[PDB]
Amino acid sequence: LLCGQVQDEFVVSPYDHKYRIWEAFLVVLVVYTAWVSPFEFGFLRKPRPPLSITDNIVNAFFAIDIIMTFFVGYLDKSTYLIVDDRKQIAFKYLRSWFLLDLVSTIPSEAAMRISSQSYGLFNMLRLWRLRRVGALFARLEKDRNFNYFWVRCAKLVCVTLFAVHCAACFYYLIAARNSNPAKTWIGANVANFLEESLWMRYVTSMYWSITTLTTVGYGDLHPVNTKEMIFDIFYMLFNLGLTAYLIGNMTNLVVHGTSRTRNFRDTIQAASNFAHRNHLPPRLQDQMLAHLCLKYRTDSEGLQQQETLDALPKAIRSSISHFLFYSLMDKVYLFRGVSNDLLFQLVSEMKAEYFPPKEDVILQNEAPTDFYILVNGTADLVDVDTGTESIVREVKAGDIIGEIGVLCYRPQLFTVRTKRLCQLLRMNRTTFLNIIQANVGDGTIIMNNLLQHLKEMNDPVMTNVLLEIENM
Amino acid sequence: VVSPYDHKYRIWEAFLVVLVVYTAWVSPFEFGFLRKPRPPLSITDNIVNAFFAIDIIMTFFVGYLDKSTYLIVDDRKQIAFKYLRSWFLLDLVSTIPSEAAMRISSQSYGLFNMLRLWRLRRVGALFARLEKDRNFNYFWVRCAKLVCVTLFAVHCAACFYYLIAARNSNPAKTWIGANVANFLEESLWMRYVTSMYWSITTLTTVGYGDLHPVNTKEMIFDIFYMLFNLGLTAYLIGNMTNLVVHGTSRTRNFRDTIQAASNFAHRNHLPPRLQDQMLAHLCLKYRTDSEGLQQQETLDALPKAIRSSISHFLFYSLMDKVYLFRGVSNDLLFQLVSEMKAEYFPPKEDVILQNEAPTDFYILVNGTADLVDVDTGTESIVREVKAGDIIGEIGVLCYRPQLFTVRTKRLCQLLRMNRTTFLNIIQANVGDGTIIMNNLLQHLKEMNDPVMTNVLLEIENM
Amino acid sequence: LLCGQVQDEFVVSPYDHKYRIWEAFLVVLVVYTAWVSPFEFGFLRKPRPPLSITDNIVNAFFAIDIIMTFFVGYLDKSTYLIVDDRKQIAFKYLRSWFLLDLVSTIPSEAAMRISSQSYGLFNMLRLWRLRRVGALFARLEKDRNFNYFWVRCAKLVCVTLFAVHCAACFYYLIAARNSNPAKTWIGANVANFLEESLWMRYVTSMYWSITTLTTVGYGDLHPVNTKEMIFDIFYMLFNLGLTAYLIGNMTNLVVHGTSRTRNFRDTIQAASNFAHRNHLPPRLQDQMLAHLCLKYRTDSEGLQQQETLDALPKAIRSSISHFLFYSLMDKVYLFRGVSNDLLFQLVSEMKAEYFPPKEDVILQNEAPTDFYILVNGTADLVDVDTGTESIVREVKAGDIIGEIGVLCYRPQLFTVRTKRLCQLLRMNRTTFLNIIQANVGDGTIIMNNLLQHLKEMNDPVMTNVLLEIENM
Amino acid sequence: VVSPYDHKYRIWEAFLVVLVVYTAWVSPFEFGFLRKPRPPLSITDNIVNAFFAIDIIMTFFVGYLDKSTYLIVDDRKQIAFKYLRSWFLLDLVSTIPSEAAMRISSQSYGLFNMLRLWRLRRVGALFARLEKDRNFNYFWVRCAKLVCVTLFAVHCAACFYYLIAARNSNPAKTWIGANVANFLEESLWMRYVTSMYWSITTLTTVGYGDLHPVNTKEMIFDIFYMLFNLGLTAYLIGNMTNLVVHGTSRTRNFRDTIQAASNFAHRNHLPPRLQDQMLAHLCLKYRTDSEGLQQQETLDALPKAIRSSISHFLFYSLMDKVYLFRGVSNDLLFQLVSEMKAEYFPPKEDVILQNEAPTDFYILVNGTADLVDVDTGTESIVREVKAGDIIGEIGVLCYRPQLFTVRTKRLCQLLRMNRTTFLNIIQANVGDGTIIMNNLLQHLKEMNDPVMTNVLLEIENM
Ligand SMILES: [K+]
Ligand SMILES: [K+]
Ligand SMILES: [K+]
Repeated sequence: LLCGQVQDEFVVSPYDHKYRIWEAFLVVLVVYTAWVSPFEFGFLRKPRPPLSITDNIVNAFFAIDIIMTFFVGYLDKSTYLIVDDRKQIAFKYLRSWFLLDLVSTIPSEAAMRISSQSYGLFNMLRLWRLRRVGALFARLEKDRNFNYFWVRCAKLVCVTLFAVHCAACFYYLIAARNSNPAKTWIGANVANFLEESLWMRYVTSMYWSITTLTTVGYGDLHPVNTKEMIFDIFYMLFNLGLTAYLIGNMTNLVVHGTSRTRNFRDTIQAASNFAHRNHLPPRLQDQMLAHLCLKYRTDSEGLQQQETLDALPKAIRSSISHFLFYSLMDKVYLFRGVSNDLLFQLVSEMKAEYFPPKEDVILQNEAPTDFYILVNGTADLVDVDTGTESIVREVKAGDIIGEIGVLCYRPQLFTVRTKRLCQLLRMNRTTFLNIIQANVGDGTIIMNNLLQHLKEMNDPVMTNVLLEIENM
Repeated sequence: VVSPYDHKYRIWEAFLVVLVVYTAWVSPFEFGFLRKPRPPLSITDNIVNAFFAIDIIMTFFVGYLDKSTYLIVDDRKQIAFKYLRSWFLLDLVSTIPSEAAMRISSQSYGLFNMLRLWRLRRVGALFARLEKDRNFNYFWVRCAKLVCVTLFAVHCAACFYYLIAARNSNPAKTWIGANVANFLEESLWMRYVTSMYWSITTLTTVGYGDLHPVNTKEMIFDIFYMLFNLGLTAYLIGNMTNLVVHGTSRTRNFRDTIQAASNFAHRNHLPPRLQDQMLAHLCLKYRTDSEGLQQQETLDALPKAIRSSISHFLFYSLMDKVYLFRGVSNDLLFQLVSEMKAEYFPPKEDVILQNEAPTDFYILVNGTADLVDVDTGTESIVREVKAGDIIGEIGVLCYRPQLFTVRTKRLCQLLRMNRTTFLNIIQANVGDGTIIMNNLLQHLKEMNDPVMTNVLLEIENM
Repeated sequence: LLCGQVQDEFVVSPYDHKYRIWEAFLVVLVVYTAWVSPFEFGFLRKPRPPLSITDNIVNAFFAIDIIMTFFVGYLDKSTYLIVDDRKQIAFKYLRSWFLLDLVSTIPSEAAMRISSQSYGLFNMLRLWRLRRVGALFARLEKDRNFNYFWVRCAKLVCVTLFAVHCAACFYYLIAARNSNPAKTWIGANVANFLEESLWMRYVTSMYWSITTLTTVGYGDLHPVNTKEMIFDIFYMLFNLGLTAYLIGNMTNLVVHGTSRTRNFRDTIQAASNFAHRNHLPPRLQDQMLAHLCLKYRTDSEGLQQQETLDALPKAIRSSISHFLFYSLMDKVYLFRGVSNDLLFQLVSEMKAEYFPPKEDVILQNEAPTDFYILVNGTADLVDVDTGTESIVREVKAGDIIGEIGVLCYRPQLFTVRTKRLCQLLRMNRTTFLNIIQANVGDGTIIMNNLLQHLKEMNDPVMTNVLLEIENM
Repeated sequence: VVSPYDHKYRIWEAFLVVLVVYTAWVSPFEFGFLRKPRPPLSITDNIVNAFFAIDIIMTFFVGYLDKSTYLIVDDRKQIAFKYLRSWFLLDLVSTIPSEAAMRISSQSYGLFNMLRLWRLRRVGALFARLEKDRNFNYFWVRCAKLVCVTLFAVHCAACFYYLIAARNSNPAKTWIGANVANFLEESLWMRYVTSMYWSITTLTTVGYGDLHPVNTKEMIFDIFYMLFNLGLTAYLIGNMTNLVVHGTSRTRNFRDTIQAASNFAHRNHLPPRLQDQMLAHLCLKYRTDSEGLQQQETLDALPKAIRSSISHFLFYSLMDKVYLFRGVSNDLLFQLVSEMKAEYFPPKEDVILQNEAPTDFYILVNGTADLVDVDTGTESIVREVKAGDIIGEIGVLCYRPQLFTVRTKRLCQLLRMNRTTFLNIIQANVGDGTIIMNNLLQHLKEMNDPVMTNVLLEIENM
């Protein structure tokens, strides 16, 4: 019960802290300009002081960014190194985006000087600064410290808010830039717009955009002339896909999060209900559920370890195995006095594994393929040669399992049952023979083996007698 | 001192849940539609506050479970000094009677009454507990939680929107003032119904057209309300999709399993005499729920040792009743029962053919079978075999083609043990082989059926 | 290319035909009454001739069904047999549903005779006949001949249509049963209802119900008084969940249908793009994609066969194996002259398998565990003992593979490579020894083996020479 | 006779696609808004009809692919007798000019012009072909097909609804007559725009309120229209959900793989010196797309024989350039290259440590590495090793602790050969061991680095 509950539960680097803390500051300005540019494009025809001053400030900041970005190295994809070549940095920045960044920094006063018909379509050029938020969202998605669900939710919220704002600004622009204002969507409802506060018109247009996007459609503020009808047709066509995309993303976030818990939940629910019904055992039913809980943990760790390995080079896997098991392997009785390099080679190919309690790692009278070594827990040696399952000896962490059968090429002697959650490490017979063959120190192993057979009475002696007869 | 899980405390929590629901409904209503204590309701508010005061004084005497506690921590400190440091002040400010707050200030009625919403932690904890239960489905309580939060959102939005309408001078030029002439001179029931109708119309994205925002404050509120509505609707649709996907997998799995089996049968061009039988067996396996496939899907995941004990416990009383195993041993029977395979057979099917090669002998557990013998086109019934009886054992022990065809009558569950495995086990324990042989010999005493068998064997028995 | 395209591409039984063709006929009457009862409950207060006559006819038909169902046996869940016991049939029908079926058959004239205030709520009792459509849908879902997608779509369509009809009838009933008709949802729009055609009122109410369900909400025909507001509140509250359920079902039908296409699609897309890029081979890249196509077919069939088997009793699996392989194994050279029963026992435990072309079923110098037999295709015998991969002999369908190593308990002789899609069947060494031990016919096998060693020159002879000294 | 896949025929089909789109747009428009041939458009209709007549007379000369055909069937019969028996009559009735149908009857203009919609089989076949392509995504063409059918449904509904409005006497008391005073006395453009606006408003479930059905015919049509709309919206949402689910699995897989690796590293309490390296390796392997993980995910699924030939072809020119293998053999090199493991290393890392146990020697394929030697805290660069060169071979062949630390400069791909495997391979072919040894000995002639090694080995070489 307790276990089951637990289971359920002067250039600069592009990575400097002083540069990352400043690049992220430009996201605030990107948000500000993304809000301002459609509002200025729709509701304003001439630069007003309280907005023009801030626009000039932001343009100066982005010009500072442009003049600074020439001193920032990048990471080559074919080298994974900082380029640190001012010749290459400039010829990459110019080819990637330099004129687009430049045109998005000219103050609106200069645009008006060129032509008064401008300053509407010129402010929309400042939307080019929206690549920074996309790059930031990509980095956040490819980052571990930030939750995927909240990142996706924030991205969706930003997208829908920007769409609402842009649509509202465009639709109010269509309303205002029209003779006979009484024949417009807002002129047929208020009948006195272009005279009251800008805040009222902004909130009215935003309310219309929100009602149209969420498909509420109250009925006030509806298109009258043909241009508004066409724009609203296209807007609703976009909104259908936008809502479908939002629903799909929400479904995707809702699923695959609790999905991998449900396999465990139902595979244990079947066991629990089968135990509860059909002559419920007193305590055996409690034993089996703990075994299932341990197995679900064992295979997951046995798979995560297998997944993270076999994808790394041998040079680092060998180092990891040496860090984990070389110290423990020094206590192995067979490898006593052998050359030190052979120990390293053996450790580098040990293939650690895990086993649930009451599991038969080796069964009696089987083909000799592998020999095991204990790391954690303990196991009991049993044999059915006498007709009964009686234990012979208990092996603790630090002894070999079934080494007699593999060395002498004969079927195993005793069935090994792990009375506890045991971590083992097994290496094949063919690999052992290959390693021994490409070496000169191998007599010590057989001397240690034969010495060990003497310490056990009459169980190995028959095998020892056979080996002595077979050696001659 | 009392411990959790007690039937005098869980019932008390379940009773406090309905009071929490009452508070969650009432507090926004008094915040929006009410100004004075309104004795029609302040007495009930005081009653609920007294009940929650009883709870807050009672909670000092209840234990809890820590990360590694022994299922209970029954002391004064470490529970009094834990509760006071988590939410004591919030649970105390949210139970002060509204009558007292009037003396402090007369304009804080609704604002102070909205503090009672802190009691929703009870509902949150209940939903969290039901999420990790066994008798209740997971997605079916997730959807209930979504429905509850949707209803709460609708009620809160309606109350806030009517508050915005009422707290504005010149009641005309408002969402309710433009439709209803003088709403302020009408019953509270109809105004509440109208506000709730508007809230539901906005939430379900119907938007009939009546009761729409007029001034800027209502538009500003409604924009955020609609954004929250879109988010909530998307989340609810996702949860419903997950519930549907994970709530009908059994039928799809059965369908695709049967389709794959039929494709396999067709690929090798098996005769229909086999296809019908395998289809019937598979339909029986995937139709009997919690007994047919459950036993296999459970015992398969055991490491041949725990399931051995399971079969020993589940098949010992029936095993000891057979005549073949009378006085063999108390561990040989353990090995025997651990070396059996459980099988099921649909009715009107034969498990043993007459004059077949003797390879298996069965032990009946449930149901009945008829020992059908044929002389010349006559399926004369010899006798009926009941539960807890052995069949087909005389052909495998005494090597000979099978005597009688065993056709099943009802839905039966059989235990099958291989001849080779039984011979290997018997050869390993020769001492019980004599017991088995004499038990078989003494049983062969019925009318003229095995009489020649004893004599024929005695020819080679010297 | 071609292979890849192919891979992508007087009682009666309750099962009598004359009874199934009549029970399905009652579904038409169930649909008719499911349409009529809400319409009669809302739009009609007294039994009109053209509807009362048909209602009496349908009631007579259902009374005939009631009086006939006493002569139909059922299938017991604990027996899976037709009960055929008229004593038990009646005591099951009465306990399950007899009074509910009876009350849903009384003609409406009798209900009016009891009280004129009735005949509204009495017609809604006829909705009890909706269990038949539910049972039919369950049977269709549990049936193979009918597509799951279309059954689910039809069920959803029926549910939503019934909801629309019931809501429309209830809402028109609320409108009509009210004094001062000018203060109703339909009285404020038409202002002359209760006087024009019933068809107009029915279609108007249905149009309102459809507009409310699909969340269009044009604006005409909206609630006015409090009762209509409450009913509409509850109706839209139900509609939200109904639409969520429909969307969830549609998503579930859309996914899991093309899902198991995409694993193959992307696992072959990766291979195709890797072959196209990075020094595309002339024809080797064509060879590997065919191997992947064959493997995707091989493991699928190898899994479907494994899934359908191991779930059936041994008595039928043995019969299937005997039908498939007993005739073929008669040609096996080792089992010539052995007792016939031993052949049956061997056939019962052969565990047939499949292998893609250019696959090594047995590799040289491995532990002797299994020996194989060919069924289809052919394989080539290769050995690296000479330092090169040179074929020695080609084995056709009907010969054993690696039988020398398993019998003599020595490492295998030659690596076996399947030059074509080969179906094999392998059985273990321990099983073979157990089968041989529980028998008396075994000398024939070893004599046949030794005779076979003489037909091959100097390759088995060294092993045969060792065996001659090993036997002594 | 011409065969499919020809660039003079596929282009022709792609050009007919836009004509099919034009017909699909125009035919409902003329059915609804038009009565007479309207020469402003009948000339274009006749042009398109002539083009489709050219196509229908041309299709007698194009082959096809059957179930087991040899990619083409170029005859007169079995293609003429197949096309004439499948859709010849439909493709001929759907190309008769509308001028001819006027003589038959003047009231069948729109009904006969609606028969041109049969040409949508071209778009259907195009979408089916694009579904089973390689350069185009599957869900991204499914969504395009859904968008196209949604647009077609909107257009058809708008045309039908305006036809219903116009074909009714007393134009007032209609959905457009109640809003627009005299719609029949206004331009076709504005009427079409209004009808399309109503159709889009109904489809997106906005329902502003203007242009609503008045009489019973419009209500009856609109009920079925809304039901179809609900079905189409549900299907489109399902398809979009499937696209989203199957379009972002790569990022989730990378995230969960990195999370699992970090959990494994933390569980065993590895030092950071290993955690950073393994995280860098995993990020590099999951970041390099189409070259890093693609090679492993491809070669892993090969049965050790085809991938052997792949490595033989991909690693023979570079292998033959090494000084160690000059005149060794033409099959031993095949075995060696088939017995190599491909590995990748991020820059600024060391693959061989100085004075380590000699166990592997590498062959560089791409990138550069620096042979770093340290005397006393001085990482003096000895020399740079380029692509197609062997490293660390002097320590494994001549058993000795490694001489120089090989630190990588760029992103490199290496081939690793195990000392034990190489020794076993060499021992199997002794005649080439002499060649390998003398090739090694002759190379040992640089300045003072291996001079003592040659002498020291010659001490034991007698
Ligand atoms: K809507
Ligand atoms: K709406
Ligand atoms: K509306």
